[PDB]
Amino acid sequence: EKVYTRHGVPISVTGIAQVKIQGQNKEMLAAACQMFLGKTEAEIAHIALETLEGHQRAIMAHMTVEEIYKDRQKFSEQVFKVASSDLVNMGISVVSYTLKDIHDDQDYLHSLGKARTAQVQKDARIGEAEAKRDAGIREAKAKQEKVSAQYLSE
Amino acid sequence: MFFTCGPNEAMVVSGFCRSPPVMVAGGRVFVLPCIQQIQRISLNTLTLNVKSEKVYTRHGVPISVTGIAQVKIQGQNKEMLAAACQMFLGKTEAEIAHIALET
Amino acid sequence: HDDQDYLHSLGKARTAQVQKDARIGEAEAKRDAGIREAKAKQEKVSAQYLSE
Amino acid sequence: MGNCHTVGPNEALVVSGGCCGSDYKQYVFGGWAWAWWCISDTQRISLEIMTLQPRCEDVETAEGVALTVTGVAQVKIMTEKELLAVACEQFLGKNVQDIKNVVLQTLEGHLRSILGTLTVEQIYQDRDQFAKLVREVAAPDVGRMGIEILSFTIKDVYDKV
Amino acid sequence: RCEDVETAEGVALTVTGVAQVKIMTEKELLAVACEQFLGKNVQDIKNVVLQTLEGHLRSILGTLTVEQIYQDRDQFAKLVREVAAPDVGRMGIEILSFTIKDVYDKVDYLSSLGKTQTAVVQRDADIGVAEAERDAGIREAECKKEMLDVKFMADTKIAD
Amino acid sequence: MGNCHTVGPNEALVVSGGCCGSDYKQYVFGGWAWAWWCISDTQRISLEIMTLQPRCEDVETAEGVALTVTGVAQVKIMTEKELLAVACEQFLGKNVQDIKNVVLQTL
Repeated sequence: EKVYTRHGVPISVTGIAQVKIQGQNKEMLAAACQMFLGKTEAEIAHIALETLEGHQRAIMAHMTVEEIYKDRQKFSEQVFKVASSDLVNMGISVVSYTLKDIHDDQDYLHSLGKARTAQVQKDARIGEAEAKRDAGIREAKAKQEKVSAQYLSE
Repeated sequence: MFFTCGPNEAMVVSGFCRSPPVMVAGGRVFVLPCIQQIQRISLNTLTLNVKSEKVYTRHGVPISVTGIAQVKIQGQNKEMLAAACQMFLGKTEAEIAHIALET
Repeated sequence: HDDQDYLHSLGKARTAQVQKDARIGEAEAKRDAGIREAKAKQEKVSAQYLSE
Repeated sequence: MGNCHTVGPNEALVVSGGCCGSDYKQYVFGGWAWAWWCISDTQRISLEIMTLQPRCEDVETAEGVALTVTGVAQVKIMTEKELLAVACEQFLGKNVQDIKNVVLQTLEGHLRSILGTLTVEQIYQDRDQFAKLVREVAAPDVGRMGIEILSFTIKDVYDKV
Repeated sequence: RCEDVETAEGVALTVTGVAQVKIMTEKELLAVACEQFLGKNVQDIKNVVLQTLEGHLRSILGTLTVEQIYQDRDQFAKLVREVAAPDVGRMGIEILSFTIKDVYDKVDYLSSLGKTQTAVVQRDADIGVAEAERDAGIREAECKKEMLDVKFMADTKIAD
Repeated sequence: MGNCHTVGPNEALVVSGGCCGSDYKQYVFGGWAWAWWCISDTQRISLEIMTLQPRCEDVETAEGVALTVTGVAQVKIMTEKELLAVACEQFLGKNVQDIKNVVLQTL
């Protein structure tokens, strides 16, 4: 919540992670058993949650928002690499990390969105102008012929 | 004892030393009471009211479009039926209709 | 802790030094937006009067 | 206590137990198995399709136009050989709501990410190719936890602008 | 969580951190660990380590500038390790991980820093919308002109 | 329990059962058949005509003129050889309302 990017703009960013204890590795499991015995699931989740939040909020200033929503694959891969290294050091391997939502309370991204909406609304209006001119030209012409014939009959 | 079935349901059961899949729909199977487990799939055709509301076309104009589909589980194909039995056992008709409806 | 406000001014110096940059960026953005906004306004009015 | 149990093709029976202390894990779907009083563990994995309703709110594409895109994806636990070792060592016996919630959040993130990857004109015209690319990008990661992606697409699209 | 702490340039920040600490399992260091602390309870470990790492974190935070804690704070944690391992390890406590949870300011440093580009995207958006409106207006005026010319020609024939 | 059942020409009797485990399905309309306690299944298919009232509301032709056209169609389950395999494996024993509703929407 309210984390600064490498431009300094604050954006509310939510992330989702799937973390598991890789019991296949004997060394990593033996390391993990030295502290994870006797700890409930809630605390186990909570401690790694704070650690991964630290890693994410630290890497926030590496990649800019323009990078995060556009170039997300490299961002996610680097986040996974660094977090997985420092957490395997602690003993938990992250299966997969993702970014849930990005929110801006400063209206930073709304204008960037609105630019393209204007750029398409100009086309929306140009089509209507085409249709209206094309309809009116021949409607007026047909009106002209019918009135001319009516007066000829009169 | 043998359990007869019609041609609108697939009788697939696990007994003793029957590791390969068994595709039975319209036959009988000798079933031990305390060894085998019985599960059923209904093959009857169900109609789907595929409804689309406020969907854009290739011009972008939104039109409300309703579709109707008749979907059935082709039990004649052994491979397809064996694939379907891996997830459709234990699912009610309503959910079976609903998932394919969304798809 | 300082109750004499000795260190607060030393802190505030750098805050001013960064706020000048904060204002310079806004001035850049406003001038760059206004120049071409006014120019586009000019072209549309010129074309409208040409049609009139 | 229970001995000589078998399961139907819909669910996979998982047993693991060291007869002489060596790691012997057997995972068989719709087959035959036996387990004694305390030789192994008798558990089953429901391989039924899990329903997905991915609904992303206030998500923006490359050009930045905000959309509220709802999707549908078909997910089922696979039946491979080495991947089912991961599947058995991975999740159970957490219940079906746990599968659906976990897959919902992870595919929510992945769907929003790929939606940002392409532009709104592409999701307008060619969204079958959008789903084909969703497969290409989601198979490498959603398959890691043993979950297959039978189908993928978007349910409805709504805009405020 | 350090309150009202200032960096080299003196900008006041209220920086909250998170650190991973565990008693080590070495050979000679566990002699110190056993002769050192127990049997004081877990609250005692957490309080003692909390105050000592509070002091150490505030000290190192003062050591570097706010621009560094802004841009490169992974290196900040790497230096926290380099400076805290020599002393936090003396009482047998290891440092598995270290970083800062959140940063808050009363003299709005970071919010001021975001001002530089929070308007650049607004600049581009305004330019784009202005250009789009210009194009729409010009071509719509052209359409209106053509339709009026034809309508007036038809009306002239009607008048005749 | 019931043995040696026969049905009239209006309805087709369908039986299926594996005497030695092999798939033997017999579908006979208005004929003779026998079934033991659990050798096969005794079911009948009503081959009567189903009434249809197709009524389309607000439907438009090629030129686009909107019409509300109501129709009538005559539908009956066929009595072919290979198609009745599909007929028997397809629908029953859903009742007559099910035939009429399904055929109503599709037509």
